[PDB]
Amino acid sequence: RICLKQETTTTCPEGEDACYNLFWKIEMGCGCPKTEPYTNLYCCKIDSCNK
Amino acid sequence: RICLKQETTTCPEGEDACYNLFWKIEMGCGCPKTEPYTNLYCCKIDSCNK
Ligand SMILES: [Cl-]
Ligand SMILES: [Cl-]
Ligand SMILES: [Cl-]
Ligand SMILES: [Cl-]
Ligand SMILES: [Cl-]
Ligand SMILES: [Zn+2]
Repeated sequence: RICLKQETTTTCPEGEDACYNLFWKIEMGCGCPKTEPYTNLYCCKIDSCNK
Repeated sequence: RICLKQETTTCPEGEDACYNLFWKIEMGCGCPKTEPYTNLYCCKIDSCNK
C-alpha cells in the first residue's frame, strides 16, 4: 500500500493496509488511527486514496 | 448527536461520531474500530455521514 502523506507519497509497512485523512489539524498517512481524536476521519484501502 | 442510518437516529449518550462504511453500505452512530471496511468515514457533526 502507498498513501499520501502530510504530518508526499509513502509506502506503508507490511500489514498496514489502509490510508487515512484526519481533520480536527490536517494529517495524511498510513493506517487508520483508532485512538486519535478527530473531527472528520477518512480511511481507505486503495493506493493514494486519502486526499 | 444525530446520524443518518442504513443497515434517522439519535445516538446514545456519549457516542459523539457518525459513520459511513463501505466494503456493503452501512450508516449509523459511532465509528467502528474493529469492523472490516474498504472506505470508512467518521465525522462528528449531526447528520454528517452521507
Ligand atoms: Cl491497517
Ligand atoms: Cl496501523
Ligand atoms: Cl488499523
Ligand atoms: Cl446533538
Ligand atoms: Cl449537535
Ligand atoms: Zn446536535
